[PDB]
Amino acid sequence: QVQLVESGGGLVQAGGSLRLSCTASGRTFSDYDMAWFRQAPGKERDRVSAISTKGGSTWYHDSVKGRFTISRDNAKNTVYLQMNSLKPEDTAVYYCAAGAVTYYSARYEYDYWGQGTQVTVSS
Repeated sequence: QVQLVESGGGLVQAGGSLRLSCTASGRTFSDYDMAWFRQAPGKERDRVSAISTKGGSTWYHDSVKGRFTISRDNAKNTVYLQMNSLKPEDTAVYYCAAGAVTYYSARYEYDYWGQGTQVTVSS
C-alpha cells in the first residue's frame, strides 16, 4: 500500500493565509516530481504549482505566482502548499499529486493523488 495522505482545508478571510500538506507512505516519493492542482466550481482540475525531486526547481500558474509556495521535506516524505494573500478566486478543492507522466508534450498526469480538500476564501 502506497498512499499520498492529504491534510488541511478550511474557510479563510480574503488576504489571509493557509498551508496545505501531504505525507506519502509505503515508499519514498523523493523519486517523484510533485504538484498541487485545484478545481474551482464548474471548472476542470488544473495544475497550479509543481516541484522537482529535491525542490531545486518550482513552477507556478500565473494567477498564484508570488502568493503561493510549493516546498517539500524529503526526510518526512511530505509536500506543502503555502498560500498567502488568498482571494475569493482561489476557492477550490486542492489536490496534491506525485509521480509525473507525460503522453502529450507539456501535459502532465500523476501516479498518486491526495483525496482533495476544500479551500474557501470569503469576500
